[PDB]
Amino acid sequence: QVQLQESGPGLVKPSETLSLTCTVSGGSISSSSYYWGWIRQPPGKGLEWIGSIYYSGSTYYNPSLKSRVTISVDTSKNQFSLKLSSVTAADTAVYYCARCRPEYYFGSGSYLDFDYWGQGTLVTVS
Amino acid sequence: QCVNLTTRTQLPPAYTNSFTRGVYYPDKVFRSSVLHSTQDLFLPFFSNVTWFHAIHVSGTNGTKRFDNPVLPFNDGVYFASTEKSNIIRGWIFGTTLDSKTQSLLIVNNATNVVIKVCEFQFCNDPFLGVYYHKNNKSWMESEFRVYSSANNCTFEYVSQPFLMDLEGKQGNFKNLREFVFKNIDGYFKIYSKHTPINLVRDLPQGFSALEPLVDLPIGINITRFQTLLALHRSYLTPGDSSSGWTAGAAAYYVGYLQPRTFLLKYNENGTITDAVDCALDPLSETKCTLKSFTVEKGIYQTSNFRVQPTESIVRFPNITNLCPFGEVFNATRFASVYAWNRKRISNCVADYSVLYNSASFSTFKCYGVSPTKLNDLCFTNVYADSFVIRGDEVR
Amino acid sequence: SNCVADYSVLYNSASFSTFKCYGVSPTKLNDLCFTNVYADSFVIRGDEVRQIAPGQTGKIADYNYKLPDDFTGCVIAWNSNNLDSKVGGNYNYLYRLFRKSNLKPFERDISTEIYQAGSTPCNGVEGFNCYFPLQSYGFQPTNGVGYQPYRVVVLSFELLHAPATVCGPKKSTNLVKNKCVNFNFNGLTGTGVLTESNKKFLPFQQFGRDIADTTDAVRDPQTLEILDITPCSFGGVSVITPGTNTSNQVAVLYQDVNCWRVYSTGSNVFQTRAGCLIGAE
Amino acid sequence: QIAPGQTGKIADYNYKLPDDFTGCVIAWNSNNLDSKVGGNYNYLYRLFR
Amino acid sequence: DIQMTQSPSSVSASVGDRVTITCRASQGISSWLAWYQQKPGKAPKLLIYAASSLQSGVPSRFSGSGSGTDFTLTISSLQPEDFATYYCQQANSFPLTFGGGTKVEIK
Amino acid sequence: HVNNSYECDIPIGAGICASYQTSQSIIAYTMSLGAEN
Amino acid sequence: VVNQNAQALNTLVKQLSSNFGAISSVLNDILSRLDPPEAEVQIDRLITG
Ligand SMILES: *[C@@H]1O[C@H](CO)[C@@H](O[C@@H]2O[C@H](CO)[C@@H](O[C@@H]3O[C@H](CO[C@H]4O[C@H](CO)[C@@H](O)[C@H](O)[C@@H]4O)[C@@H](O[C@H]4O[C@H](CO)[C@@H](O)[C@H](O)[C@@H]4O)[C@H](O)[C@@H]3O)[C@H](O)[C@H]2NC(C)=O)[C@H](O)[C@H]1NC(C)=O
Ligand SMILES: *[C@@H]1O[C@H](CO)[C@@H](O[C@@H]2O[C@H](CO)[C@@H](O[C@@H]3O[C@H](CO[C@H]4O[C@H](CO)[C@@H](O)[C@H](O[C@H]5O[C@H](CO)[C@@H](O)[C@H](O)[C@@H]5O)[C@@H]4O)[C@@H](O)[C@H](O)[C@@H]3O)[C@H](O)[C@H]2NC(C)=O)[C@H](O)[C@H]1NC(C)=O
Ligand SMILES: *[C@@H]1O[C@H](CO)[C@@H](O[C@@H]2O[C@H](CO)[C@@H](O[C@@H]3O[C@H](CO[C@H]4O[C@H](CO)[C@@H](O)[C@H](O)[C@@H]4O)[C@@H](O)[C@H](O)[C@@H]3O)[C@H](O)[C@H]2NC(C)=O)[C@H](O)[C@H]1NC(C)=O
Ligand SMILES: *[C@@H]1O[C@H](CO)[C@@H](O[C@@H]2O[C@H](CO)[C@@H](O[C@@H]3O[C@H](CO[C@H]4O[C@H](CO)[C@@H](O)[C@H](O)[C@@H]4O)[C@@H](O)[C@H](O)[C@@H]3O)[C@H](O)[C@H]2NC(C)=O)[C@H](O)[C@H]1NC(C)=O
Ligand SMILES: *[C@@H]1O[C@H](CO)[C@@H](O[C@@H]2O[C@H](CO)[C@@H](O)[C@H](O)[C@H]2NC(C)=O)[C@H](O)[C@H]1NC(C)=O
Ligand SMILES: *[C@@H]1O[C@H](CO)[C@@H](O[C@@H]2O[C@H](CO)[C@@H](O)[C@H](O)[C@H]2NC(C)=O)[C@H](O)[C@H]1NC(C)=O
Ligand SMILES: *[C@@H]1O[C@H](CO)[C@@H](O)[C@H](O)[C@H]1NC(C)=O
Ligand SMILES: *[C@@H]1O[C@H](CO)[C@@H](O)[C@H](O)[C@H]1NC(C)=O
Ligand SMILES: *[C@@H]1O[C@H](CO)[C@@H](O)[C@H](O)[C@H]1NC(C)=O
Ligand SMILES: *[C@@H]1O[C@H](CO)[C@@H](O)[C@H](O)[C@H]1NC(C)=O
Repeated sequence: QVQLQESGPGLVKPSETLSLTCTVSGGSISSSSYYWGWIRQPPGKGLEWIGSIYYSGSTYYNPSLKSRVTISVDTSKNQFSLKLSSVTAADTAVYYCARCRPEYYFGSGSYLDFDYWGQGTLVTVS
Repeated sequence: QCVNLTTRTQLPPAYTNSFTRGVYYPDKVFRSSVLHSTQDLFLPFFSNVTWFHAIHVSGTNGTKRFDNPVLPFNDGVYFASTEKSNIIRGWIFGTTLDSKTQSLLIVNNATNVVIKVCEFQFCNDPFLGVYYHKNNKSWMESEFRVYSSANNCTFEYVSQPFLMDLEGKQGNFKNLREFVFKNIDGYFKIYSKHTPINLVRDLPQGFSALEPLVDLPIGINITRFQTLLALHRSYLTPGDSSSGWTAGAAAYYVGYLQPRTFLLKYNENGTITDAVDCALDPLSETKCTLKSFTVEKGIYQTSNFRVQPTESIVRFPNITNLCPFGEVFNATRFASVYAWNRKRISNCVADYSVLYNSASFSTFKCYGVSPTKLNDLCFTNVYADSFVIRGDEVR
Repeated sequence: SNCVADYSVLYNSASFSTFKCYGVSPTKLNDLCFTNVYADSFVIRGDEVRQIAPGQTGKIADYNYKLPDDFTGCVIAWNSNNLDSKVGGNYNYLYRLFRKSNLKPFERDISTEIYQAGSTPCNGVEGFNCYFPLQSYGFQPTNGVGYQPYRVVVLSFELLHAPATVCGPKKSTNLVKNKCVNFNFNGLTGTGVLTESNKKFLPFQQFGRDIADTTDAVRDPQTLEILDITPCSFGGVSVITPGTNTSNQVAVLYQDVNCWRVYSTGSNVFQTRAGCLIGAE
Repeated sequence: QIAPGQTGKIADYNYKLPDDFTGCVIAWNSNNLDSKVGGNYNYLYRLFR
Repeated sequence: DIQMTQSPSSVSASVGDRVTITCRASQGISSWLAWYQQKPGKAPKLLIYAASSLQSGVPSRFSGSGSGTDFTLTISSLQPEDFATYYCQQANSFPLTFGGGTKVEIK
Repeated sequence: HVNNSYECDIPIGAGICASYQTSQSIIAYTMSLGAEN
Repeated sequence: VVNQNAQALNTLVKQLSSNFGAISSVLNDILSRLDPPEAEVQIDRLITG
């Protein structure tokens, strides 16, 4: 809904701070009862799911590279972030935001399918 | 099999009045910036609706209220609720609630929604439960005990799996929902609407229409209905019966539908903004007859009135003598076509009812009088004429 | 529901006995696109085709089945004297003698109970004036042809009760904007011009309407597209003359035309506020 | 099936009678003059048109 | 766990044609699937959802016949804009994974 | 019903009229032809 | 004066959606559902209204 604006740094050397943050406008975050996550895609190649987060905790992580992946959400503003201080040597890709479709009936979330994506900028290494 | 719980209290049911809610699109046509009048089933404004509770708290002056009894269905049902967590999964619709009849079902079990118009056997108080500190971690999952029987039946469904939050919080309600169920011909139509709220108690006031969601070809006989609830862990060790466990923080409302005449307002994008019940207050009646929401100074005529009679009087002579009908028809002599056979009938109470089923006649055509209304009607100077004719000359 | 239908199979080689259609022309069923069709059938006497008909409810055979006075559909029956007939007499058919009242149009009831003419509760005792309501039919091939059972089926259409589902054999074509042409959308026959629109419909919305209950927007079944319908141009015509004595030259005025739907025009054209005029300078 | 306005049968796929019609129709039994024990086939018709 | 495979790759056609893609599985996943198309230079849309169902005013003519294990997708005409990469994604288990991806380009 | 006499704004019949004045209600009276002189 | 001519014209259009005792209030529906010889009975009721 004209939303999911993303910003981040350009160049990060191996094993140093990496910070991403996603801002949503047009519907707020606390009021909704939906899920949120990220998706990563290196140049060429395909695409692989990286995580999923619900407001007030209850995160979810992919089995691979799970150890140094953390998702944090602050309700003061409409934002959430992910941290990878030590980087895998091949993490160069384009990082997106996402939102999970709402359940047809009632007011639950999930269905494990995403809509209303947003552009991701880039990340390079070294 | 389920369990029987006895830990609740007693509390008066009480009522409440419903504001301007209950409008829905009645057809599939498109309009814009036009006032139109429709005749269909609706819910009158400012009407009483029953008010129910399900709340448990405190141990000194607290109350254990747990409402889920049987209620009638009638022509239609209006349903709504407010809550914070996910309670009241679904409804059960039936006519006698046993094996010998078929009753539809809607169920939510935190993973899928199941619809199965079928036959079952429910106990006194079917429900669903949730557990805390699962000892398996990730918390808050449990089982449900509703039906103890089944049978092969006509239609079933299953939806795509989904993931839900099952925590349960405390505070002001932040959600509301509405549903309208009507049964016509052999179809089942439902409507819904969702809206965030920040109120602590009671239904709010406002205006919002509803959109059709699912229609199903069912055609079953539906007369009664009942509601499903949920409950937290008992946080004790009773025999799993005689215990209502823990009740949440939610309530629901029930109304009814009646035939009414409405006029609706639209907009250039479509949608509905407001409406007027022609049969509400005398002032609102004049709005209908002028096709406007604004009237000026003056005097207008709207309709008429009549006095309705409250008694019926029938006056007849009090003679009850029977009549020689059989002896004429059952004669063994008869006559010929050379001379007409004329026999008068008078001063005798007739009985033409037996001349319909017990007559066992072949051709019976009546001209100028309804054959089924001879008993109600009366005549005079009635005769009896007959002659012998060929079989194919009756026409 | 939801099945493509054909009727030549029921028309060309039907070899049927009784075939009457009420409220519709039998030789035109292919073009119609109706909804909510039903099929009902039973077995009845040979000479009892006079009972299943609209408005006729004056017979005891109409106390156990009803037909609405305003009914749309057809009734089909055929002779059956061999397959369902046994010389000894079949005993598998039971009928009701009489009922307390008459059934409503399309009303059904079940179960049987000993009838009592008076108020005495026989309840199976079968006392004075008590009779069982079940009636037994015996079938003999030696009887007249109107006594052995026939098989009959009744059809009940429902026009405009839902969007068209059951449609006959027809062939789709392409769409053309402007230059008003004939069209047929699911039986909503009309004549006019179709063009693109900007009215945001609803996912449960397919038709359209105006202030004067006139169709305005239609949804294309194949491409889920919405359009607009307007009637292409028309109007009156007038003639100007200076009188026959003076001369024989004339002029013509067209009422509401952007003069260029005019067909035969040469030079000396002129457009006014009223319309367009050809024949003067 | 020989009647104006009743053209809904194949019996009128070989003979036609306009709805706007004035006249009379007469018929009679013929069971011996043109009926043979062996069976005649001089009566010719058409299956469809 | 569960891995999905796509059999065709680099299928080409012209404006008036009819192509078809197939996505294979290795488990049950009865009737739960998703599709995507990534118009170059942007982020993907969704179009088909579940099996044989559209979503949110797609230009239609895109249908996928359902099945039990291995599914399919078909189109009936092509346009000078339908040029992108296509993906298949399952929606049954939690560790959700995408497919490989097929390329379509006109000539 | 009141005893005073006023003008005509909403006619009723046989010399009765209704008007809105000020608490605030609806009054009925008999019309006045004019000031005496 | 202007208002009176508005009411008179609107009522004329509103009369076009009345069955007048027929089975439908659209001419194209009748001509596409009934045979010729049975059409004139229903059409003549719409014209006379
Ligand atoms: C909320 O409710 C829903 C439904 O009420 C729950 O979903 C169901 O969960 C159960 C639990 O595992 C699952 O059962 C498994 O089913 C498979 C497949 O059975 C399907 O296919 C059969 C045909 O082969 C069909 O007859 C049957 O009805 C099912 O549709 C079983 O595999 C056996 O299937 C048949 C026996 O039916 C055998 O012949 C065969 O050889 C296999 O051995 C498994 O053994 C399980 O029994 C249901 O499949 C699932 N529902 C659906 C539609 O998939 C949901 O779990 C619940 N959630 C919570 C939190 O309670
Ligand atoms: C749910 O609540 C009920 C409330 O009482 C709990 O008690 C059960 O009640 C049901 C029906 O009310 C019983 O079902 C039948 O019980 C028969 C026992 O027979 C006596 O009780 C009958 C019910 O009160 C009563 O009608 C009967 O009189 C005549 O009527 C019968 C009609 O079916 C007839 O068949 C009898 O022969 C008799 O002539 C008797 O007074 C039993 O024979 C049946 O097979 C049937 O089960 C249950 O038995 C009651 N159960 C108990 C434990 O009392 C019920 O327990 C609650 N359920 C749960 C899960 O808690
Ligand atoms: C669906 O299931 C429902 C559950 O039973 C059915 O409801 C039943 O409906 C019948 C008929 O409407 C009710 O019967 C009642 O009968 C009394 C007594 O009237 C009797 O006498 C008169 C005069 O001789 C006669 O005309 C009647 O037919 C009766 O023989 C009436 O006073 C009542 O008004 C009512 O008609 C049953 O009581 C009712 N069941 C229950 C449990 O209330 C329903 O018929 C089923 N079908 C449908 C389509 O809903
Ligand atoms: C009914 O639908 C209407 C749309 O047809 C709604 O009116 C406007 O809707 C837009 C969103 O589409 C709101 O946001 C504005 O969008 C305009 C876009 O400019 C273009 O559209 C306007 C429409 O008037 C047109 O005038 C321009 O020339 C453009 O073609 C932005 O420029 C604005 O900054 C703003 O973002 C509008 O606020 C809304 N109102 C108006 C007056 O434009 C309408 O809200 C819907 N609901 C109702 C009850 O009418
Ligand atoms: C809603 O119900 C309440 C109580 O049942 C009604 O309040 C009274 O209802 C009784 C009927 O038993 C009337 O005699 C009283 O006049 C009512 N009190 C007042 C102040 O009106 C209430 O009227 C009902 N609301 C409705 C029917 O709209
Ligand atoms: C939760 O509790 C424990 C896990 O701490 C489990 O209970 C048993 O798990 C073992 C499998 O390792 C088996 O014995 C049974 O499957 C479980 N029940 C019993 C009685 O032993 C299990 O993960 C959970 N328990 C239940 C009842 O679901
Ligand atoms: C009419 O005559 C009968 C004959 O017994 C009698 O019972 C009845 O009371 C009479 N009617 C009146 C109104 O007296
Ligand atoms: C007259 O004959 C009919 C024919 O069966 C019979 O039912 C009826 O009882 C007879 N009438 C009398 C008075 O017996
Ligand atoms: C008539 O045609 C001209 C030229 O085609 C166009 O500019 C104009 O808008 C049309 N309509 C009127 C009312 O002039
Ligand atoms: C107004 O008229 C009534 C009518 O009888 C009379 O009783 C009353 O006294 C009058 N009031 C005044 C102030 O004159």
